[PDB]
Amino acid sequence: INTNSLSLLTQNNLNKSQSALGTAIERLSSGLRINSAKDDAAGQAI
Amino acid sequence: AQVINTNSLSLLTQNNLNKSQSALGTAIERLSSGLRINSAKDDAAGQAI
Repeated sequence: INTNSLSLLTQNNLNKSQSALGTAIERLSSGLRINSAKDDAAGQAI
Repeated sequence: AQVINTNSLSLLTQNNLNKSQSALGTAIERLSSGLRINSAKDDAAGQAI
């Protein structure tokens, strides 16, 4: 065995978690639910 | 509801306070001047007659 495929799996999960973490921090900082275009276009326009 | 960007209740109260101030000022001016009419606003026919 050259590599721990389960370690690679864990890395994927790590990024998965971090993305939502960063999103929550974004919203906390801005005091808003929407900070970018790809949050909700209809909400932004309205 | 846990948001800070704008505190709705505050503005609501501000509107009510502005209403109160307008009414209070009108009433105090009426009392002080002793009339009912201090401007064209009060009564058109009243002023004319």
